[PDB]
Amino acid sequence: PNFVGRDADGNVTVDGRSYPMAESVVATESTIHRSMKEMAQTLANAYKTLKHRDTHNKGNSALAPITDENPLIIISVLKGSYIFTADMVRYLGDCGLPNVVDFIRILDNLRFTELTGKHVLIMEDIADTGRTMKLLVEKIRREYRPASLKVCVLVDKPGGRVVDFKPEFVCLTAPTRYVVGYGFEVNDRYRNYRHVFVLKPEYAKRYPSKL
Amino acid sequence: KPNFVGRDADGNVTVDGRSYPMAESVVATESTIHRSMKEMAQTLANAYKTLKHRDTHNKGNSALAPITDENPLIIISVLKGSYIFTADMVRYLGDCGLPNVVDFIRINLRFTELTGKHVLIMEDIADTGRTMKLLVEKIRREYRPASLKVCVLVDKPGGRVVDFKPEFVCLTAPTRYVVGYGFEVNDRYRNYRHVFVLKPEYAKRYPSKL
Ligand SMILES: Nc1nc2c(ncn2C[C@@H](COCCP(=O)(O)O)OCCP(=O)(O)O)c(=O)[nH]1
Ligand SMILES: Nc1nc2c(ncn2C[C@@H](COCCP(=O)(O)O)OCCP(=O)(O)O)c(=O)[nH]1
Ligand SMILES: [Mg+2]
Repeated sequence: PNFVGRDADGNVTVDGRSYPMAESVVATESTIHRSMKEMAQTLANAYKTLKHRDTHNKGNSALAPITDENPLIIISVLKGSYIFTADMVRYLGDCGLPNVVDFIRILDNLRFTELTGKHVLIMEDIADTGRTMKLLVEKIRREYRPASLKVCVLVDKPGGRVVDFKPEFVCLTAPTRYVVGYGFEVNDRYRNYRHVFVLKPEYAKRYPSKL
Repeated sequence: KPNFVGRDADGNVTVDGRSYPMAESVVATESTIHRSMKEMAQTLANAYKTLKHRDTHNKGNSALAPITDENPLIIISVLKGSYIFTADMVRYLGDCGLPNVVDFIRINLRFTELTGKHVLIMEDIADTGRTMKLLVEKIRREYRPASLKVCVLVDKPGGRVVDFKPEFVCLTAPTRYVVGYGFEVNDRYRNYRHVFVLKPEYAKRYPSKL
């Protein structure tokens, strides 16, 4: 239960802390985690009874269920999705969905090599124009041809989509503005904030120097 | 708040009613781990609050600059196991008001302006110490930072056979193989909210390749 207000200077405050960069709040921490917990229940319901090719015992030719021996493959997209993935896989643990996480950069390579015929779920933190995920779903499809490939996003910005891509799973929806907080950044700043805000346009270019 | 630890009808470890058949014992529950990290967030905040390092945000200011949103503390997390530890930790550092940024290394960085900066490595385990001794020596050589300290989630000082000691330690464990909360056996059990001693029978349970 977070309390959103304004300080004496007119800056947005969440639970008494001032966020001078924020214009408004998109979702407080309680809203974000309430969404991810229901999302984990949704994913678990969508994947628990499924079957895919057994990479555990290479000698078995029948298709195996999703267990700790043949878990769900989760591809987290660096950089901003690591906080989202961290909370998410623990929620999937609560719903008892066995899973494994490998990371990719948008480019640093995957290290998993047994994706063919496997159920695969990519976890990105935002879809805006839809380009980044359209290229990623096409690349993974042709390099590995999994059994299923689906996208779960923390934040969908539908109003700014240019290509035609939809995430199968969406935690939050956001307005067509630049957001920061909880993985979203401005030159890596505000990534560790526990809520998602709309950034003041005056702050969009405040840290131009390269890290 | 505190997690309840017991045993089920078959002697398996239970935490809050959920059974963990691969576990031998519980090193630390989620609440113990989070109380520790929250106290480390205070400790790190007191250590870096008043420091100063090179001003890269305004390269025309030859004077040193405090740790701000313009020149934050550089934090290097190592992948993969330490990403969950890092995710919780940076948020705790947010509550303690310590401005920081995180880039990841695996054993490739993308940050390059580390010289004259305060840098802190986030790792989940220090046992023999070889992996961390190699990293600090290589970063001091290729970056010449102002300071370079190490914060680890679990320290196993009975296992060290090489000269290295982390300046910041959340938990101290015996010389045993742990799984849970970042720690794994062939990428399993990473997402469990607690840290368990692994049964030696489960050590070679998933030999196949991912
Ligand atoms: N911080 C922030 N970044 C945004 C946003 N929208 C797009 N981006 C850029 C981008 C966010 O990823 C860059 C941040 P990174 O994870 O640290 O590399 O989203 C891709 C949009 P696409 O699906 O049209 O390809 C936003 O609202 N806030
Ligand atoms: N799961 C698990 N792995 C352990 C453990 N100890 C060392 N390792 C291996 C290792 C960490 O494993 C790396 C695997 P990743 O983090 O998933 O990429 O730690 C080396 C410590 P040292 O070089 O200072 O001696 C342990 O207790 N549990
Ligand atoms: Mg490790």
